[PDB]
Amino acid sequence: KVFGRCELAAAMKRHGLDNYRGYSLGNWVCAAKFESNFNTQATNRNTDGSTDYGILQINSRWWCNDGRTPGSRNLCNIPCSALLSSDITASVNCAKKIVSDGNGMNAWVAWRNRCKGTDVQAWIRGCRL
Ligand SMILES: CC(=O)N[C@@H]1[C@@H](O)[C@H](O[C@@H]2O[C@H](CO)[C@@H](O[C@@H]3O[C@H](CO)[C@@H](O[C@@H]4O[C@H](CO)[C@@H](O[C@@H]5O[C@H](CO)[C@@H](O[C@@H]6O[C@H](CO)[C@@H](O)[C@H](O)[C@H]6NC(C)=O)[C@H](O)[C@H]5NC(C)=O)[C@H](O)[C@H]4NC(C)=O)[C@H](O)[C@H]3NC(C)=O)[C@H](O)[C@H]2NC(C)=O)[C@@H](CO)O[C@H]1O
Repeated sequence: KVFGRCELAAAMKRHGLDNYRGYSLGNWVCAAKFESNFNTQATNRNTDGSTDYGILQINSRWWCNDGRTPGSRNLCNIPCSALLSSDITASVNCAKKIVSDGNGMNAWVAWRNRCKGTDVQAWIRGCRL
């Protein structure tokens, strides 16, 4: 699908992320346009041999099952492609605690540079919510 700016953010406030776990709902949406550029069909492999999945862009090495990653933990315990589909109602459940493991957004990398030290808060700006 192609989520336009105001149409790919309101879902967080539909999935339990608004002001969820010390991160304001606003502290998230910026990175989305720095992660897949509002798409769940943008995915890559990694130099590390790690593959990625979805707009979420998770790697199969540590988080989910694609099977080409042996010795991967898979604590999420669900098929990676379960995210890439246009529908995402369930897909947040893993991203939901990926921080809960205590490392924060530090698992995500772009958000420490493209949105961090900047005003992300100016990204969620203007959409009625
Ligand atoms: C296109 C776009 O927008 N983004 C681009 C992206 O697509 C490109 O590719 C990157 O792909 C990678 C995978 O190939 C994607 O995933 C991220 O990969 C990075 C790699 O650097 C991951 O970083 C490390 O991730 C591991 C796994 O979670 C981290 O380990 C956890 O850390 C916790 C705490 O921090 C640890 O816990 C405990 O620590 C205490 C300390 O006191 C200690 O007592 C314990 O012993 C210790 N636990 C043990 C026993 O280990 C624990 O080690 C572990 N827990 C877990 C596994 O949950 C590791 O710490 C991370 N590095 C640091 C340092 O924090 C990152 O986790 C991973 N994220 C995802 C989504 O899974 C990535 O999406 C993607 N890009 C990124 C990352 O932005 C890149 C090309 O390079 O370009 C992007 O732009």
